[PDB]
Amino acid sequence: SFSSLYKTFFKRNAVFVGTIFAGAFVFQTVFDTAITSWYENHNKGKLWKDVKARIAA
Amino acid sequence: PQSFTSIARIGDYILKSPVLSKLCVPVANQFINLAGYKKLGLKFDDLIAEENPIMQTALRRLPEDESYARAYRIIRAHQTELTHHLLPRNEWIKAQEDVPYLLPYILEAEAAAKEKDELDNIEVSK
Amino acid sequence: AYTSHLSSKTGLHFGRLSLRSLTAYAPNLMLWGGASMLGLFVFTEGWPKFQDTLYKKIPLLGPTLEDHTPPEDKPN
Amino acid sequence: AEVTQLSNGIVVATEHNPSAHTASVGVVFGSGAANENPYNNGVSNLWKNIFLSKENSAVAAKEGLALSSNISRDFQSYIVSSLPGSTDKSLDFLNQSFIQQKANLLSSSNFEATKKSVLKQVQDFEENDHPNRVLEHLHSTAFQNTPLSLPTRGTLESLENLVVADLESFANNHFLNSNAVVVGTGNIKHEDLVNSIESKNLSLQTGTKPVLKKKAAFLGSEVRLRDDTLPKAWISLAVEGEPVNSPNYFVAKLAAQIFGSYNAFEPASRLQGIKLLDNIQEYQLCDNFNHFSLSYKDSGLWGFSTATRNVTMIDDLIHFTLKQWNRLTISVTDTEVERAKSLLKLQLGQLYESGNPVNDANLLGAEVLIKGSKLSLGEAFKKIDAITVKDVKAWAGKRLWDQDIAIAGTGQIEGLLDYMRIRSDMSMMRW
Amino acid sequence: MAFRKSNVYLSLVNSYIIDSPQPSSINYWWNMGSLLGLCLVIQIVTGIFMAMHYSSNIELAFSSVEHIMRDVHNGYILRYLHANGASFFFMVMFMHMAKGLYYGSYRSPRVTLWNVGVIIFILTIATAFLGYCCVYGQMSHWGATVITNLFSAIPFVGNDIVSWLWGGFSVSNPTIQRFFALHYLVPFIIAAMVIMHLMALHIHGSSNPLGITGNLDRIPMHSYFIFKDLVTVFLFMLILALFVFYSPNTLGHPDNYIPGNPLVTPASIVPEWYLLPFYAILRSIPDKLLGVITMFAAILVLLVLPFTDRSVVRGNTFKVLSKFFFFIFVFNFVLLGQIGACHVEVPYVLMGQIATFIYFAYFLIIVPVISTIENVLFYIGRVNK
Amino acid sequence: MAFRKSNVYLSLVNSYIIDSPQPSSINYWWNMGSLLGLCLVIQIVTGIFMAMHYSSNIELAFSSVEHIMRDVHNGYILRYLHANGASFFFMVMFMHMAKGLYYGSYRSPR
Amino acid sequence: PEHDERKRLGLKTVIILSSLYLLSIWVKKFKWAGIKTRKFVFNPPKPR
Amino acid sequence: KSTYRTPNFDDVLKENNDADKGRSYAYFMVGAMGLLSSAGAKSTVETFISSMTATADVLAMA
Ligand code: HEM
Ligand code: HEM
Ligand code: HEM
Repeated sequence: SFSSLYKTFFKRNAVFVGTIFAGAFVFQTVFDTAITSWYENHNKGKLWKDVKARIAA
Repeated sequence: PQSFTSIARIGDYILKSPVLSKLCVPVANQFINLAGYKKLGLKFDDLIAEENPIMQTALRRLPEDESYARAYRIIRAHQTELTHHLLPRNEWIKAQEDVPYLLPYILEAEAAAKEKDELDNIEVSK
Repeated sequence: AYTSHLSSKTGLHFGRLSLRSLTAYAPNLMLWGGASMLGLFVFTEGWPKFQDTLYKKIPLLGPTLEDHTPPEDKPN
Repeated sequence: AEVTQLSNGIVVATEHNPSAHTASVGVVFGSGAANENPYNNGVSNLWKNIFLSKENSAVAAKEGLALSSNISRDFQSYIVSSLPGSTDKSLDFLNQSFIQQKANLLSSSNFEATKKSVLKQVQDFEENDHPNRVLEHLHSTAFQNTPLSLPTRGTLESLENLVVADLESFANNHFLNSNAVVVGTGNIKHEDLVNSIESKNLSLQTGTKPVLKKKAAFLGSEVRLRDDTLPKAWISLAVEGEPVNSPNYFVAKLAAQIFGSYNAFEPASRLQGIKLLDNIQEYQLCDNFNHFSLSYKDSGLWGFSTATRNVTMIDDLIHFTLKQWNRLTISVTDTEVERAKSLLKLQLGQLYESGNPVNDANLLGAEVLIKGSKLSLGEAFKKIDAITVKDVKAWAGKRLWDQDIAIAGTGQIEGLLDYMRIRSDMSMMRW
Repeated sequence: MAFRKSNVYLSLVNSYIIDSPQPSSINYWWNMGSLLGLCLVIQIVTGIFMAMHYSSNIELAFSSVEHIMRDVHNGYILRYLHANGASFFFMVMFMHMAKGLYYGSYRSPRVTLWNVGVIIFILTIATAFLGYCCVYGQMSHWGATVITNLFSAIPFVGNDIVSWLWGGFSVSNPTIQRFFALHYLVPFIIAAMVIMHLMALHIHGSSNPLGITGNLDRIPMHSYFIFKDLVTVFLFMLILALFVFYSPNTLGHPDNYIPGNPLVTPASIVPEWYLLPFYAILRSIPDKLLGVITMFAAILVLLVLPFTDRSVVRGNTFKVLSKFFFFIFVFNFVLLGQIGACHVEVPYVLMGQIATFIYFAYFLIIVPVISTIENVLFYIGRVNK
Repeated sequence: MAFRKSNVYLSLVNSYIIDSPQPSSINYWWNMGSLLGLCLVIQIVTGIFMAMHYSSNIELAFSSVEHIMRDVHNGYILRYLHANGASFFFMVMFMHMAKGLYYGSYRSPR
Repeated sequence: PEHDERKRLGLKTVIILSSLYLLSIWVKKFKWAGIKTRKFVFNPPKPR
Repeated sequence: KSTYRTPNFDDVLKENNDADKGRSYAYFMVGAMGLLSSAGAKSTVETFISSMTATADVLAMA
C-alpha cells in the first residue's frame, strides 16, 4: 500500500511538515529520556543519588 | 487607487442633478483655484500619478501632439518650481484650457481592465 | 434548440483572491494551521509554563518530562 | 453510423457518408514503428515511400486513383483514394500492386532511388524541422530502451543499413490478415465494399505478428541537444499520460485542453481564457506552445511543447507553465473545465468529422485496430460532458502531482535549467 | 567606459551618489534622508568612542558616564554629541516621515520603501530606549521599569517575557548589561536596514514635490545635490553645535543626573521627548494590554496609509483639505507629546484620549474621505456637463 | 517573471544563492567559503549572547568570563562555542586561502 | 562543575549530528544523481 | 552513432521503478533530515534563550 502511504503522508506538503514537527516533538521527548537513562545507568554508583543512598544506608 | 470610473460616476451624478450642481460646482471651482496647479502651467491630467498600468496604457494611447504638449507642461512646471516662482499671469492655464484630455483614454482602459477581470472570474450558469 | 446568449455570473473576487480558490484552499489552510501549531508545540517544549499547562497532560510523554529531584538536593 | 464486420479472415470497417464526393479505400495495419528494432528503424518509412513510388503512382494515376500513406507508432496505413464510382479499381490496385505483386515495387533501381529519397528526406527533417524532432527526441528519452522510442521517420544510421530483404522481412512479419483492417471512408456502403472484398479473393498472409518482449515503460529523463546557432529554443516537456482505452483518456485530453495551445503572433490567440497568458504575456516568455495528450497502445505522453526566442527567460516560462499544471491538482475552477469541455468537443469534431476521407480512414483503422470498434462522436461527447472537476483533480493527483518528467530540447537552451530544478516545480510547498 | 562605472564597488557608489538621477524640482525637504545618514554616522562614531570608556555594570554605569564627562579628554564633547545627536536624529526622522506623509512618497511604487522605513523607525525607537536606559539615571531605571513592566499584561506568558527581559526579578545588573549589548548591536541592524532602504529607493527613484512623473527632467546627483545637501549638512552641524556647546542639557531631563535608585519614585516618570507621543498613546487607554497594543498600533498604523490614501494625484501639494488636515495631524502630534510630558490629571486625560483618537482617525477615517471628496471636486471643477 | 526574480531583495538572494551559476566540477574545497560564513554567524551570535553578561573592567573581566562559565545557563556552551569556533574559523580560513593558493583563484580576473 | 551535563549533551549532540551528517550525505547523492550520471555524446557537425 | 540511441544507464537504473515506492523512499530520508534538523534547531534556539533567561547568582537571591 505504498500508494496509500504516499497519498496520505507525502502528497500534501502541509501534512508532510506537520508530520515532521510531530515526529520531532515525540523524538525530543523519547530520545532525551533514552540518553538520560543510558548515561545514568552507565554511571551507576558514581552519581549523587547513589552516594545519597549510601549515606542513607 | 480610487478607480476613475467611480469618480466619473459620482461626478456625473452630481452634475446631472440641478441642486447638487449649483451647490457643489462653485465649491469645486474655488477648490481648483485654491489648488494652484494652473499657476505652474499644468492642467489636471498632468497631475495624475502615472505609475500604474492603466495610466501607462492611457499614456501609450495618447496621440502625439497631446504627448509633446504634456511633456512641455511637465518640464515647465519642474523648472518653475525649481526656481521657486510661478509662471507669469499670461502663462497660467486658463479655465477653458483645462480640459480633461486623458480622461476618455483612462476611462476606456479602466473599462477594458474591469471587463477583463470580470471575465477572468466568471461562473458559467450550469 | 438554438442558444443565442451565454448565461454566466461574474463570480466573487477581490482582484486576485477568489471565493472559489479560497474554498479550494481552505482545508490545506487548516492543515497548515495544525502544522504551525505542532511547530509551536516543538519550539515551546522547554518552556516550563507550557509544560505545566499542556505537555505534562500527555499520556505517555507527560510524566516523562517532569523531574524527580527531592527538595534535599535542590539548592533553591 | 460506422459499420465494422469480421469477414472470414479480415476486418472490414466502413464509415459511409453520402455527402462526400470521394471515397477512400485502404488497409490499415496495426504494426507501426513500435514494431521495429533499433537496427531496422525506418523500414516502415521505406514501405510508405515505395508504396508512394513514381512507378507505383503512375499506375494509380492512370486510373484516377490517388495514394496516401501514413506511418505512426502504433499503426501504418496504405490508403487509395478515388471517385465514388471507382471503388472496384481502388480494391484492384490495393490487391494487385501492394498485396499480391509486391516484388515489383521492391525491385532494384526503384528501391535504391526510394532509399536515396528517404535518406535525403530524413536528413532534411533532422536538420530543419526543429519542433517535430524535439517531440521525436521526447519519445526517444521518455521510453528509452523500449519499443515506443523509435522515431517513425527512422534514424539516418539505421536507414543506410537497409536492404530489400529487410522490407520483405517486415512485410512477412507484419502485413498479415490478423493484423490488417481494410477501411472504406467516403461514400461507399458497407455492403458494397464487403461484396467487393468477397468477390476478388483478398487475403494478405496467414501467420501472426511477432509479440514484443517488453511493454513500453516511461522512464523520467532528459536530452539536451543544444545548438547555439539556432535562433529559437524548442523544448518539449511531458509526464506519462494515459494510454488509449484508459478510463482517463478523455480526462487527459480535457486537461490538455484546459491550458490549450497558443500563438503569440495571432491577436485572437492572445485573448484565450488561459490563466497562464497573464504570466507569459508581460515579458513575452514564449512565441507559441501547445499542450498535447498523446496516447498509444501501451502508454502515452501528457505535457506541452513550446518555442521561444526569449532565451534568457526559459526558466520563467517552464516555471509558470508547471505552476499552472499544479492548479489541476489543487485549484482548477469550474469554468476552466467548462471552457475546456466546449473546446475539446470542438477540437474532436474538427478532428474526426472533417471533409477529408483520408484522415477519417486513418483514425477509423487505428480505433478499430486497437479497440475493435469505433466510438461514435455522440458517445464521446457524453463522456466529455460527464467529466467533473473532481475527475480532473483525481487524474492530476495520479499523473501530474510530483511525478517524473521527460524533457527534450534543442537550440539555445542554455537558459533551460537541469532536471531536478525543473522537476521541483511538479509539486509546490502548498503555496 | 569610465572606471567609476566599470569597477565593482565604484559602480555602486556611482549609481547611488554620483550618477543617481534625481528630479530637478526636489527641494530642501529631500535633504533630510542624507541628514539622517549623517546622524547615524555621528551616533555610531561617538558611541564607539564612548564604549571604549563605558562600563555596563549597575554599580559602574552612572559612574562611568560621569568618568566620560570628567576624566576622558573631550569626553563631554562625545557624550553631549551622542545625546543631542540622538535628539536631532529623531527631529530629522520626524521631518523625513512627515515629508513622506505629505508628498505621497508611500504610494504604489514605493510601498516597499515606506515599509522598510517603518522598520527603521521601530529599530531606532528601540535603540534610543536601550541607550537611554544605559546611562542608569533616575529616568533610565524607572523608564526601564515601566516600559518593560508593560509586557506583563500579555495574559499567557507575560511574567515569563518580563522575567526574561529583566534577567531577574526587577531591572538590575543583567538588565543593564543586556541593554548595553543590544544598544551596541541594533545600530548595525539599522545600517543594514538603511542599505535596504537605499535599494528600495534606487529601484524607482525619488519623488518630487509636484507629484507628477520625474522621468522627463533629471539631474545627476553629484555636483548638484551634493552641494545642495552640503548646505543642510552644515546647517544641521551648526544647530547641533549650538545645542551641544551652549545648551547641552536642554533636551535632557534633569532627573538623569540622580543615580539609579530602585527604592525612590521620582514623582514623574517620563521618557525622552521623542518617545513622548507614543507614551501618551500608551497612557490614554485605561488598560495595560490594550495600551501597549495601541502604542504598537500607533507605530504600525503607517502601514495602512498606502491603502487608505484614496487619491489619484500624489502628494498634498495641490490639495487644500488634505493640506489643512495634514498640519492638523502635525500639531496633534505636538499636542500628544506635550500631553505625555504632563502628569495624569483631569483635563490632560481627556485631551490625550481625544488627541489619540485624532491620531488614529487621520490615517483610518480622515484621509480616505478627504481624498475621495477631493477626487470628486477635482473632477467636477473642470468637467462641464 | 518569478517573484524571486522581480523583487528587490529576493533578486539579490536569488542571484547569490538560488540561481547563481556554479561550475559542475567544483569539489568540497569550495564548501570552505560557506563554512566561513557559518563560522562567522556562529561567532557573532554567541559573542552577543556572551556580551550580555561580560564585564570589561580589568577587575571584572576574568571573573565575568568565569561567571559565564558558572552562573549563565548553557554559558559554557556559549564560551566553548566562541573559543573553539574561533579556532575552527581559522582552520577553515587557512583551508580557504590554501585552496585559493592551490587552484590559482588569485589570478588575472579575481 | 558542568562536566556531567556537558558530556550528556555531548552524547545527544554527537548522535544527532552524526545521523544528520549521514542523512545529508544520502540527500546529497540523491539530489546529485541526475547530474552525476550524465552522458555526453559528440557527433561533430557538418561544415558550412 | 545516432542521437536516438540513448546510452547505457542500466548500471544506475533501479530494476523496479514504482513511483510511490521510490518517492516514499526519497521523502522518508528528506523528512528524517528535516526531523533531526527541527530537533536540533529547537535545542539551539532554546539554548540561546535559556542563556538569556536568568542566572543562578540571582536565583539564589530570589
Ligand atoms: C542608532 C543610533 C544611536 C542612537 C539613536 C543612540 C541613542 C542613545 C541615547 C539617547 C543615549 C542616551 C544619551 C544620554 O542621554 O546620555 C545613548 C547612550 C549611549 N549610547 Fe547610544 N545611540 C546610538 C548608537 C550607539 C552605538 C552604535 C553605540 C555603541 C558603539 C552607542 C553607545 C552608547 C553608550 C555607551 C551610551 C551610554 C551613555 C552615554 O555615554 O551617553 N550608541 N544612546
Ligand atoms: C536611519 C534612517 C533613514 C535614512 C538614512 C533614510 C535615508 C533615506 C534617503 C537618503 C532617502 C532619499 C532622499 C530623500 O528622499 O529624502 C530616503 C527616502 C525615503 N525615505 Fe528614508 N531614511 C531613513 C528613515 C526613514 C523613515 C523612518 C521613513 C518613514 C517610514 C522613511 C521613508 C522614506 C521614503 C518614503 C523615502 C522616499 C522619499 C521620496 O523619494 O519622496 N525613511 N530615505
Ligand atoms: C569575527 C568573529 C569573532 C572572532 C574570531 C572572535 C574571537 C574571539 C576569541 C578567540 C575570543 C577568546 C575566547 C577565549 O579564549 O575565551 C573571544 C572572546 C570574546 N568574544 Fe569574540 N570573536 C568574534 C566575534 C565576537 C563578537 C561580535 C562579539 C561581541 C558581541 C564577541 C564577544 C566576545 C566576548 C564577550 C569574549 C569574551 C571572553 C569569552 O567569554 O570568550 N565575539 N572572541
